[PDB]
Amino acid sequence: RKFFVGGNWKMNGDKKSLGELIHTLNGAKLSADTEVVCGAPSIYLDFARQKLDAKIGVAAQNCYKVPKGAFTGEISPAMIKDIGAAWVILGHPERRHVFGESDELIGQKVAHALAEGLGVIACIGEKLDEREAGITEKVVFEQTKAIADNVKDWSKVVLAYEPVWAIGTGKTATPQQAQEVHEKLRGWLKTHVSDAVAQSTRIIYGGSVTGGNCKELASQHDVDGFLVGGASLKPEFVDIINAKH
Amino acid sequence: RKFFVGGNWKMNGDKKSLGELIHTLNGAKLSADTEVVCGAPSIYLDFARQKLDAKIGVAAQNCYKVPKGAFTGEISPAMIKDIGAAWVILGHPERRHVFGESDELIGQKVAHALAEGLGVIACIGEKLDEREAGITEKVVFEQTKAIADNVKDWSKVVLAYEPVWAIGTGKTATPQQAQEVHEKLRGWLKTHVSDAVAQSTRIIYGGSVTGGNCKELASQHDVDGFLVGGASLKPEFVDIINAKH
Repeated sequence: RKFFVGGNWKMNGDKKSLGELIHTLNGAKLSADTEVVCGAPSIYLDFARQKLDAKIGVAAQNCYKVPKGAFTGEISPAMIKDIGAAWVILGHPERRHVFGESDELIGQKVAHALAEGLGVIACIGEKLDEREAGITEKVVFEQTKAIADNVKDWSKVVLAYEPVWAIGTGKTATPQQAQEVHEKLRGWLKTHVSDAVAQSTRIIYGGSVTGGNCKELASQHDVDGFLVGGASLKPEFVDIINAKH
Repeated sequence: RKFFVGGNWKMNGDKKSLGELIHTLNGAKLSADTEVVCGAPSIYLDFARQKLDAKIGVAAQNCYKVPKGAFTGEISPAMIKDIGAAWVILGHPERRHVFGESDELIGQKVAHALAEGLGVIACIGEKLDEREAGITEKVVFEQTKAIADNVKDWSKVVLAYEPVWAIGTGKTATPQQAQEVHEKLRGWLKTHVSDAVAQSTRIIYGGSVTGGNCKELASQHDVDGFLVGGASLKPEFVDIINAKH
């Protein structure tokens, strides 16, 4: 399983500062063993695909569930593919809890994006109240069931565990907390899909991953990489990419 | 009061077909007395502003309420200005009824977009079961109030009445129907805001405007233009632009 780190740039940047960040990534020594994708805001998807070295992937931060139609403010897998991006992030906790996207809806978005030929970074995660109530395993199995049910070919899906209490707060999952649910997810996938899907699907972690804590998280056996938020806007994103080296 | 034709492409297009369309608009003999804007997918806004003639406005179909942050999937007024687009469409019916945007959110996004110096095409419109219950006027005044309370400067606001029973249905309002609620809107404005605002503010109609029914609606006294959807993807858009012709 090739190490995967995506940078989720969320609602950040302008053309000046993202051209500056992209020039850093392009000219930096980045490990050939790491798959790297940047999630630009939709308004700069085209410009990021035009400026980033081809070996770096571009992902869209959200997309809708049909190719075209009367849905003011949305964009589809067809437009993302037209601009030359190869990925879409779906199910992100901000889309679930701030904008109300349900499992049903993430689910049809996953199925439509895959049928259109994109890759899907599918995000699952429990809230703090659910972890303190002890039900982390039920919540996250329910969420990857809703995804897996819509997955035909797993070669294009990367699962991203992003516990909500760790997104943007500074309160990273410890390497043992991350490890435990990542091997439970791997277990879920072996019991419910197959052993072969379980062994090759990257499960990545997200939630306050920095240059200073990444190396200990990547040493864990079932952590296949990261989906980095705030630190992907920074010079230390190169160090996170290079966490196994 | 300058006649205003907005083109809302909704979630349609790709670079080849919007490229065909934009080339027609740049070539067309468009009226000197109309202000035109095109409302392009977020993913094609930079492309649409690069390629469209400078006299034609570009509008974003949605945005959020703060300038930057941890809101995966959103774009901000700062990013839209950065690209050169001068307007945003806020509170479109599809956003309210398919995507749950309440009047409190639309009201906070209007104030933010205006604080950032963009123009806003603020949308309002009743449902058919509300028209038949005899409460159009209380609905659209409720909606307009949620916007007006968040507007410190009206020179950059265009209001768009869009009865939801008329959007993409083909069931367009008669000129008499558009005119009754637009003169009601104007009067609401002169009594709850001011005479100079009411005199000044463009109130435009959308909901199945075609080149076939546009001269009759445009001859109505308080209809200052249109926000057209499906027909703005066709050569027909040029007729609607020129519609007092």
